[PDB]
Amino acid sequence: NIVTLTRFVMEQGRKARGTGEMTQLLNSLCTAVKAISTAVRKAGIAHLYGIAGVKKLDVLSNDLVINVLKSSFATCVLVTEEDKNAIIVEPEKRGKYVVCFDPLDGSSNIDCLVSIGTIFGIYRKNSTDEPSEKDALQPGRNLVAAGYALYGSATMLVLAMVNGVNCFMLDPAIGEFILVDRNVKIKKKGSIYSINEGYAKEFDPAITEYIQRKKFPPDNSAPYGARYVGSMVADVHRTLVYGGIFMYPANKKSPKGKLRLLYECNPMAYVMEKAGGLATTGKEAVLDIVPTDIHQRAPIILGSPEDVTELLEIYQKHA
Amino acid sequence: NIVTLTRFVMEQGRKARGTGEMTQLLNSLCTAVKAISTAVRKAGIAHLYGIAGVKKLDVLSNDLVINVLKSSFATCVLVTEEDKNAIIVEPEKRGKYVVCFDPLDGSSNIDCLVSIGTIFGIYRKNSTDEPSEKDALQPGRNLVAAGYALYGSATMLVLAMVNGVNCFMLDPAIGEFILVDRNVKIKKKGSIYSINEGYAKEFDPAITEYIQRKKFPPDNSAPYGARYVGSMVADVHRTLVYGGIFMYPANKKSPKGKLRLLYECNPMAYVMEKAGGLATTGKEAVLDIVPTDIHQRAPIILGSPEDVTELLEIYQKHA
Amino acid sequence: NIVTLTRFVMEQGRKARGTGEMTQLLNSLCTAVKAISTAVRKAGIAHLYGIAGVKKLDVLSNDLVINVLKSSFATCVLVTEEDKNAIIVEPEKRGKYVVCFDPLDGSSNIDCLVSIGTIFGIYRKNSTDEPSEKDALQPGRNLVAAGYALYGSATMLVLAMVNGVNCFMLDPAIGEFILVDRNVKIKKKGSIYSINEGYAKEFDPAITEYIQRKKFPPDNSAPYGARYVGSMVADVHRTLVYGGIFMYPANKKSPKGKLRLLYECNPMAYVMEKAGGLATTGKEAVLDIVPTDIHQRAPIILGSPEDVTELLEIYQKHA
Amino acid sequence: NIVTLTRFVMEQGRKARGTGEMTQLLNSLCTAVKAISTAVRKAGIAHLYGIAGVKKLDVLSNDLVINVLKSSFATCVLVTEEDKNAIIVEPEKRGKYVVCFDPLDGSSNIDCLVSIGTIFGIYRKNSTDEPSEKDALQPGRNLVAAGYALYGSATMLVLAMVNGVNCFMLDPAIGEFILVDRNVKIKKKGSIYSINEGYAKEFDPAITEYIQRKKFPPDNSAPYGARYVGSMVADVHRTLVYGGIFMYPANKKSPKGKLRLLYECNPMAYVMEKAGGLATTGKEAVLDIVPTDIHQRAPIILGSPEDVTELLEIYQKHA
Ligand SMILES: CCOc1cc2ncnc(Nc3cccc(-c4csc(CO)n4)c3)c2cc1OCC
Ligand SMILES: CCOc1cc2ncnc(Nc3cccc(-c4csc(CO)n4)c3)c2cc1OCC
Ligand SMILES: CCOc1cc2ncnc(Nc3cccc(-c4csc(CO)n4)c3)c2cc1OCC
Ligand SMILES: CCOc1cc2ncnc(Nc3cccc(-c4csc(CO)n4)c3)c2cc1OCC
Ligand SMILES: Nc1ncnc2c1ncn2[C@@H]1O[C@H](COP(=O)(O)O)[C@@H](O)[C@H]1O
Ligand SMILES: Nc1ncnc2c1ncn2[C@@H]1O[C@H](COP(=O)(O)O)[C@@H](O)[C@H]1O
Ligand SMILES: Nc1ncnc2c1ncn2[C@@H]1O[C@H](COP(=O)(O)O)[C@@H](O)[C@H]1O
Ligand SMILES: Nc1ncnc2c1ncn2[C@@H]1O[C@H](COP(=O)(O)O)[C@@H](O)[C@H]1O
Ligand SMILES: O=P(O)(O)OC[C@H]1O[C@](O)(CO)[C@@H](O)[C@@H]1O
Ligand SMILES: O=P(O)(O)OC[C@H]1O[C@](O)(CO)[C@@H](O)[C@@H]1O
Ligand SMILES: O=P(O)(O)OC[C@H]1O[C@](O)(CO)[C@@H](O)[C@@H]1O
Ligand SMILES: O=P(O)(O)OC[C@H]1O[C@](O)(CO)[C@@H](O)[C@@H]1O
Ligand SMILES: [Mn+2]
Ligand SMILES: [Mn+2]
Ligand SMILES: [Mn+2]
Ligand SMILES: [Mn+2]
Repeated sequence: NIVTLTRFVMEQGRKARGTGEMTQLLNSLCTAVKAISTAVRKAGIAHLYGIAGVKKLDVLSNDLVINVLKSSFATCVLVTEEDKNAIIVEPEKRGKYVVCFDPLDGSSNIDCLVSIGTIFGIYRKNSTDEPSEKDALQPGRNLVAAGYALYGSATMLVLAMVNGVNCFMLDPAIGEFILVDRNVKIKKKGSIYSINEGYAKEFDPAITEYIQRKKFPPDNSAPYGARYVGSMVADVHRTLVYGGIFMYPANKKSPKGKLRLLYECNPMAYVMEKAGGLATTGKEAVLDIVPTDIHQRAPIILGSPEDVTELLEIYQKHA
Repeated sequence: NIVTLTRFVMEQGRKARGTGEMTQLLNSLCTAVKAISTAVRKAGIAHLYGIAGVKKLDVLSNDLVINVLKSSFATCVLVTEEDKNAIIVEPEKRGKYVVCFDPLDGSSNIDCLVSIGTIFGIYRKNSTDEPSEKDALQPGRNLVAAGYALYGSATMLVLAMVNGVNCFMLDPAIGEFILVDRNVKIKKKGSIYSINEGYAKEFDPAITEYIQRKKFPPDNSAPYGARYVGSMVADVHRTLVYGGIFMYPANKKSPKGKLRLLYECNPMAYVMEKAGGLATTGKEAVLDIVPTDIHQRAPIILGSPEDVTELLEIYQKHA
Repeated sequence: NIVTLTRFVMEQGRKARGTGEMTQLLNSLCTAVKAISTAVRKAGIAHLYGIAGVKKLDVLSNDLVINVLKSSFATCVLVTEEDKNAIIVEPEKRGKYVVCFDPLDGSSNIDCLVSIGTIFGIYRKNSTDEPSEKDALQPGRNLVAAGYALYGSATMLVLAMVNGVNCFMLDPAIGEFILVDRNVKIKKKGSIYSINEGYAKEFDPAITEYIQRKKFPPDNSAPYGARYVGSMVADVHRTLVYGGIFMYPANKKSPKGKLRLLYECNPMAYVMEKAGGLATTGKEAVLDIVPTDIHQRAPIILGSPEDVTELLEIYQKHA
Repeated sequence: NIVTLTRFVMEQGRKARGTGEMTQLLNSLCTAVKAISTAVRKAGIAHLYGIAGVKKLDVLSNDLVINVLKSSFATCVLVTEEDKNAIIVEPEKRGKYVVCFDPLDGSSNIDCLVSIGTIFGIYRKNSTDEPSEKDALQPGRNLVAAGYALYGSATMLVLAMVNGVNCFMLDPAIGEFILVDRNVKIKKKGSIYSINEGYAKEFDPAITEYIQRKKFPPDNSAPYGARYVGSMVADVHRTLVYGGIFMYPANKKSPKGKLRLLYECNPMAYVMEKAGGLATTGKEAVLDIVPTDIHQRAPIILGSPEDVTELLEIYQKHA
């Protein structure tokens, strides 16, 4: 098209007078995403089933991300959903960026072929001391870039930076992401709510009340439709493009929520705020949480500002 | 691999002593599904965005299916979700099969990139008179073959015939569907329920009671998880592979349900029963309904037999 | 398109009242050619160079062909350029066909990326005794089908059978070979000659005289252009589509020529004669040679009939 | 792999302290090459043959190159084999580079599917006046970068810059060119000669003598093999990787040779000299010719230094 992601990032880098390190990191991430997307779509699966006479997909996707990021020479600390500790990049390959990611979000949808994706959040190292896990413990408000690749009906890379959110469709015939939605903004009010209602017995009173309103509107408006793919990248992408609200609040399993702060909640909250939406725990903005553990969890409610504000008012009412 | 769908259908045709007409119909459908899959995944999208200086996807998918089926020389009547009247195949291209299909199920999810699919049902012409719409008005029990292609994280073709259900993964590197799950059988009891709960105000008492039991099990077992992608092919495929129950019952917009009998409900009911599951409207088996309109709708409840039976027992209790 | 190779072979099998065994053999060969093509074009090469942290191409191609042919259940004896002995198919996988092939012709051009291909010849088993090498020792005149797949700028499968030659272009986006040139016939006279002139010191007097006439036409016409890719499949395909003559005559390293009779010369001679061309050793028709060794060589001159006849007349003049 | 072309060029740009303009130009060219390669391999050809119910390849390839180069914002003048005049880029899209290219070299091999390719040469604008055709008239010695993409058995991008030549294989599964041959150097002496011998009656005495030596070596060494694909990119690539010599000297058609100086001869001479080889007209170095017309032709002899020197000595002998 007129605009490839490669051209977009290179132009954004030149406008920012970057040294080329962040541009290289973003180019490396795009490469990883294409390698993951091809594996996810099962190109070459015949070679595993004996056509000429292994690693799980999530593990392979982690290896792709890690390898491609270390070889960018732009990173110093990596936090992955798959690794118990932060990965400290070798001194020879060290750059200034800290990346938190989930290489293959929705991995429990993997076997039923439901949409899955990769989520990432990028920070600039904060201190001058040896890179360590604490470099990945900055609040989401410090993000320099975040987004996700969705391996859905087609593969799309959504990238959010200071000035906004842009969506790029992967054209797998030529391995280019094409800019198709510019400076995306979410609708102020949607008509879809997204939550796993199987935890109904464990929900707090405010979530319980809010769902009841979506089904039985007190002003007699049309009830909201319900959608829950069960893969955060897919439900979040729908929320972004169509509007509405996505909820993964606390319950019994965890009064801290299920989703991970560093590489699930923070990245999606950043994309949402850059698109004009909101992302809250129900009590505080996700992006201002000060993380204390790289695998910390957090409740998250995100989406159209009027819908998220309505839920916030209910929590306030109950407080 | 060892088994391509081309080899599988050819061997099944030889074992049945077919003349080759149904084999050719099935080979043509496979070809159409690969062309659809490539368009769905947006291979070549850069050519629509000016890389070198239109039809919607559902329309394109329909043209692919119709053209490829007509050119098989195996059909006489086609019913498509997209066309108001049954298509009567020209005399020169006429064979004995009647095909009912939705070329791109889940079209409302197209723009948010969630999984979408193609659903098909194949019948043998019943009468000796000129082919007409009435040849597509057979109960699903008369199906000779049905299934779907899901364009999800990967593309899979699920084919059900008299002796059972088989799953073939499309390897897009060579354009072959590889047999990956043989003689599939659904779990007797699942732990996921799938329904759009935004219609809660319009549900009948039996659905209402059932959903409440999934959330607050009277036996104190763990509540079922909820999933609702909102694309029938995706929810039904997850139901088949992981077990559980999928529901699209009657509501206010339709006391006859929303999903179409000939090319949504019948094909999915046939796959389910061949896999050892159940498919009911809540009062009668979907496959035994004798349709009177090619675009008739029907309520549908399908999935693991213990789950569907529990819901049928509630209906019976209320009656 | 209107005609896929899958549809073409299935229709040809139905018209011949075949049992489906040769149709299945041809479908399996198509599958093998797509797997080879994808490997030749290096799809997935990044996985050999550490993107996420072996067999030569000719060997891989051979394994693909052998595995796919054995699993067709249509063959009993395979002769490959790569194996010293004929392969005798296990009794359980045995059918009636004998296949001679070069899985990756032009292997010397592999490293410089010039066009390479797969050549095949198919015979019906002749006798009632245990299949053995002798079943592959039939003159090319007994071929039931032959052709090649060229991995050139695009991949094309050329198939010759009793009634003629057809060309099918592989569309790698959907893995279908599309009929693009029907009932192909070679030009009666070309204007290109193809031979390795580095053996000029070893050529017989008739080849020497002929080449001199192409360069200095005694009738003062324009000299023929010269082309010699050095991969038989590529030179022969150009000969078929544009006309002219291809020569690999006897030399010093071999007074019997270099090219192999069973899986290079016979298949190409059969395609040529079905397209209205000629294929001679300079003294007798290639197709009428009764081989005595599966790896026997033969001199070969093939192409437009007026050109080949002019060269045969020189041989006769000298005799 | 470890090294993609995108990473390679970005690192080379940062080492050179470029502003990012040349990096962007090279990234744009890679994008064009992938779009051309997919069209050349005929992905999507089924859509031209009626699968769901035009521009020639050379024209399409020209449109891709021009469009992608103008949108790089890095060029001011473009010279293409397909356009009679130089293209002056619009002031808004103007950068400092001058690009000469043949978008699809070997287009007479197109219909027989022989290897074809794209050749390019990049110059930095020389003067401060309005960009015009004269900006493309610098001797090849001023090139900042040159190379070619070969659409052969696999697609390879060969890029030559001040410090040497590197070869990158296109992995079409992910649209990345992977570095596979680093700092390539041609053999000092080869054993292959490449020339169209159909012009034997029109060759000068030195070429005539040289060919006779390759066939009948006066010191009784083994004669050289002969190869002539008839596509300059293919014959040149073979010469680079295997060694030997490639000749397209003057004759009757033109005592100035056939190949074009600006976008055939200069680029290939630059690649050859950067790889340790030679490229001469027989009388002067190609790279030092001062061009007087954008479509000027020039004789060219190129390849292994010992072989090219031997031919130069023969020309000198004859002078
Ligand atoms: C989830 C992990 O997925 C894979 C792991 C593999 N590990 C190891 N090897 C793999 N592939 C493989 C194995 C043997 C040969 C080839 C092969 C040979 S030629 C060729 C053409 O690209 N591919 C590929 C894998 C493929 C995977 O996914 C296919 C969709
Ligand atoms: C939703 C319908 O989608 C398409 C419709 C098209 N109609 C018309 N033309 C299309 N593509 C197009 C247009 C111009 C040139 C080419 C082209 C030239 S060379 C090439 C290589 O495959 N493709 C393709 C379409 C592509 C579509 O989807 C691509 C992802
Ligand atoms: C010349 C033989 O070529 C190959 C041999 C291979 N053997 C073994 N493995 C191969 N590939 C490979 C290895 C590890 C992982 C994967 C892989 C993982 S996910 C994926 C997606 O297709 N591919 C593939 C091979 C690839 C070849 O060619 C690729 C162009
Ligand atoms: C040599 C020119 O090549 C092409 C020109 C085209 N011009 C115009 N349109 C083209 N393609 C086309 C036309 C209609 C529909 C589509 C299409 C619809 S959906 C889809 C999936 O990518 N592609 C593509 C062309 C394709 C070409 O090459 C195919 C290998
Ligand atoms: N490609 C890019 N896109 C957006 N911002 C960038 C880019 N490159 C650099 N920047 C900005 O400039 C900073 C420093 O760049 P760098 O010198 O490459 O680390 C970044 O951390 C961003 O704030
Ligand atoms: N490929 C096939 N797979 C399964 N059943 C087949 C196949 N081909 C034919 N049959 C059975 O044989 C009947 C008639 O085949 P046909 O002569 O092709 O119409 C079918 O309608 C099926 O009952
Ligand atoms: N697909 C086909 N195309 C052309 N001829 C065929 C085909 N199938 C069968 N035949 C002819 O029928 C004979 C026997 O077929 P079969 O019973 O499959 O072995 C062949 O050996 C050919 O002569
Ligand atoms: N990617 C690159 N690779 C090699 N050299 C480069 C690159 N970018 C810039 N240069 C060198 O630096 C010069 C100026 O770059 P630029 O400012 O982008 O025009 C070039 O003309 C080359 O000499
Ligand atoms: O099954 P549950 O509890 O609804 O959890 C689903 C969530 O878990 C995850 O799979 C974990 O990341 C998310 O993608 C998704 O939103
Ligand atoms: O939006 P609703 O009413 O839940 O309907 C969704 C259903 O409609 C369809 O999109 C139309 O067939 C189905 O794929 C899906 O099951
Ligand atoms: O190098 P030579 O002797 O010209 O032989 C080339 C021939 O050898 C082969 O590579 C081997 O079969 C053929 O494809 C080709 O025609
Ligand atoms: O047919 P001839 O005169 O040998 O010309 C072939 C040459 O012409 C071209 O096709 C023109 O670029 C070159 O690729 C090739 O080297
Ligand atoms: Mn995960
Ligand atoms: Mn549908
Ligand atoms: Mn061969
Ligand atoms: Mn040209």
